[PDB]
Amino acid sequence: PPSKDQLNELIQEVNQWAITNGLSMYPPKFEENPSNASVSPVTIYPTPIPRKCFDEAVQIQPVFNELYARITQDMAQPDSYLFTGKLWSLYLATLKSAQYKKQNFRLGIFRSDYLIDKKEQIKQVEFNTVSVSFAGLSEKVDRLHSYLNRANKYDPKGPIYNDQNMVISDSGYLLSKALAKAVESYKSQQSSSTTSDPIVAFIVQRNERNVFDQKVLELNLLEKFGTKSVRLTFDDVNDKLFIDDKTGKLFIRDTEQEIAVVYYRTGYTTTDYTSEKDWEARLFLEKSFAIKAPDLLTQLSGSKKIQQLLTDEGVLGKYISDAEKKSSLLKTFVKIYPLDDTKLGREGKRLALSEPSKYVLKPQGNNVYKENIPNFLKGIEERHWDAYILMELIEPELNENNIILRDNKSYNEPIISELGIYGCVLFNDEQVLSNEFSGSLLRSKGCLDSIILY
Amino acid sequence: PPSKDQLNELIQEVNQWAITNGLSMYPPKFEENPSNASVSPVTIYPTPIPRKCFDEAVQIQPVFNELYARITQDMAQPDSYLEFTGKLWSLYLATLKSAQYKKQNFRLGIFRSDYLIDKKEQIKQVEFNTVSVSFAGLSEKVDRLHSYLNRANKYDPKGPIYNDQNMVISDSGYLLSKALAKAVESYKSQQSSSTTSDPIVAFIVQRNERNVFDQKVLELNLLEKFGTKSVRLTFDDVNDKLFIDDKTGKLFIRDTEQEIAVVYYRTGYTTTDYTSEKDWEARLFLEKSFAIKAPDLLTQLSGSKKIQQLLTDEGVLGKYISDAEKKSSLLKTFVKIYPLDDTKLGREGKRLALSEPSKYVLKPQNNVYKENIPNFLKGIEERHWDAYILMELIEPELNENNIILRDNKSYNEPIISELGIYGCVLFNDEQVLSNEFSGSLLRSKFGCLDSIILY
Repeated sequence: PPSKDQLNELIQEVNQWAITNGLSMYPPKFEENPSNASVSPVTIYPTPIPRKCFDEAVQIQPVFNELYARITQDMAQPDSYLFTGKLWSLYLATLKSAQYKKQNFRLGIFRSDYLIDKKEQIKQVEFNTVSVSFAGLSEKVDRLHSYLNRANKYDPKGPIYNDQNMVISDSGYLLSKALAKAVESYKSQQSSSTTSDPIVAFIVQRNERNVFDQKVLELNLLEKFGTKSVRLTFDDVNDKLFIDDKTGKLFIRDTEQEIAVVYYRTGYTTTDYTSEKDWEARLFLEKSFAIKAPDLLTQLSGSKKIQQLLTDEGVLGKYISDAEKKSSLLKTFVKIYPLDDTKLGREGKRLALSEPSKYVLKPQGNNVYKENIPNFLKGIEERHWDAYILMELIEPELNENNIILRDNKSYNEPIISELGIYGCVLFNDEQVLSNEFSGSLLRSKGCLDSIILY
Repeated sequence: PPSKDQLNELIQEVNQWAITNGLSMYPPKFEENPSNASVSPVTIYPTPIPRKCFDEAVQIQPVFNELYARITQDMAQPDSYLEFTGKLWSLYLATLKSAQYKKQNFRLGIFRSDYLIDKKEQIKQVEFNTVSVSFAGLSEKVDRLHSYLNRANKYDPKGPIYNDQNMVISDSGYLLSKALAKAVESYKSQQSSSTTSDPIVAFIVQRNERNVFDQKVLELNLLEKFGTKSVRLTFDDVNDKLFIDDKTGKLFIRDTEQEIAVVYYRTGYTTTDYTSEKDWEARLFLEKSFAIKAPDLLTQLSGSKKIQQLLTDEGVLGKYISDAEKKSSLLKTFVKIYPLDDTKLGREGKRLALSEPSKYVLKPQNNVYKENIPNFLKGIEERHWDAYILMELIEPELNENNIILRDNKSYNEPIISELGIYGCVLFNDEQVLSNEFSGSLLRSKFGCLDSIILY
């Protein structure tokens, strides 16, 4: 409930800090004047997240990184079970033999997204294996809120928050560290008796409006890890790059700059491929000796279908033996149960009648929600119950005490928040070489938000 | 000259880096939507400046800071012989009225010396600013922009085109913030309290300020590097939110009880900054408080053009500076003017007018320029020559190898550059407590921010 003028002053303080710190994005049709940018949509205050849930999300990221790395490794062998059609087509095309040894190292830059269910437990709503965004702006919104607290902007008399509870993410720096690590492992594969300064190629979308989020990684790579980079669209890839047919190494025509890492910030949706040449550009990159982040299989490993398959204890067990790690993951999954007499089905029926409010009954015509479940099933013979499945419902913690700033307008409405956990993993055909937690993100609905632990 | 495509790519690199780093400013009428900002006008490449000239400029700043501090102290003594200006002096006289409390004797000068590189190389001061000097913050950013473009292979995909050792990277944003923090601590150090005290810096700003991002760098450095908070107030805010404790004169913000240790002006140096009698009253209210002003009325007045000219005279200068060496160094930077009569400097003037005419301009105290002087003086009479004055002209080194970026339009025109040197000085009635060089600036025009490459 900020005073109307307390709020107005607070809003301009946000605009001034954000612009001064590049917490920005290009508005539509920025191509008409690329020297103008706007403040990114953000909340004014941090959103409360339970400390216990946050620590578990952070702690479990390495286990998810490893899981998807193992799934990717398994998929590289048609002797297992694990838009997607074209991607798969490109994959098969990379199987074609070449005269140079192919690049075995892959870089996975991921992000796990959770909802804080309070039917507190984190529930995974998504695991992203390709082109994850906002690692750069996340750091800035966190620092914006921290500053507003420490500079007495939230309250002229003093901080209204305990700095020890305000999360400040280093995702921008950590993602750049992951890219620098991939470049060094590329260089380390073969030394030179000449200077070698391979770079990171950012493959971007034409007319990218969120470039400033990406620029943070480019600048950290340079200033912190001495690594240079270039921004290329599928057009630029087709026009400016070439492959040494003897080594498969990727270079930029005329300049001779060598590309060690192909970092995708586009290519995760059917419209990212505007023409057939764009598909050929992707294939061309995947075939090169450069380390892809991510390569085709890694991207495919994140298919919603596979995510669904992994919610099955039996399937999960095939990739994770440890009982402890297995239970930590399943705990975060949205549970689904059949209503037959199989082992799981008996559990389903027991839950449907003992804790109905936690679920929704969906047909395999209408769904039946929560407290209406028992009565509904009572009117159907138990033998026909398997005509439906029981699905766990997520009831997120709504924040009613926050203000969303967008285009200089403030909105004081209820918001739901999604917790994002970045993760980075470097792996080859059979082993994981590097596995790390890479920062956090919080988005409400959309806009960037920050975390306050309680 | 970069190829058309090499330039468009470089322009895109500039916009991206600049926005990501806040090297920005509000466009006209930003009031409509303050959530949008544009890239500040800047050059694409750094401008060449003689290392010798740059070092002399840096080295003499402390001498200039001290000269103007002494002038101010001299002006502060009553028995001392030493329209907008009249109004300022008017306010000053008002501060002379007694009070229940002991007046604040410490003042902070945040100055900036501006020089042209005369190639007749010698630095020639064209201006000395004693109030609300700008660009200390964006200055650091344009320097880092150019360094980035060089080190990240944007100027040339094959490698840097400049020796990083010759690229000046100013810390003026940080140094100006340190000067302010320094003023805050000396304010706090005047009298202790057994209980935590955290006075702030008050930025007095212009209404609808478009160059706020340059100023924000100072605000952020103060907090992050010196743990000092601050507030942005227009003269309207000063009148509505501040109040003075009659027993101590101390300045406070109503209701919050936050104490203001330093009043830092980023407005109030030109007549249009005062939109009404109320604004003038706000200035006086601030000047009478116990807070340390940056700068106070008298320091501001020491920067008037008359005084600056009064100083170009070796006689008046010698009053505030003994050391022949310090004096000679200062005089070298001033634009010389000569009398054309039968005195000491007179014969020297005539000699110069006929020996090196191309270096001066003759003016009646129509101007007769350069190579035309001996002729003009020949047809007249020496005894009558006294009806003129010989002034040396500054023929600055033009840079024709740069590109200026403004509102996404690039200009490849020759440019003249002005080298700015920031300086901070803390002083009381008779002594100088702190005197530092505080960073550099390079502004160019056919205006925009530029950076320095030494040679």
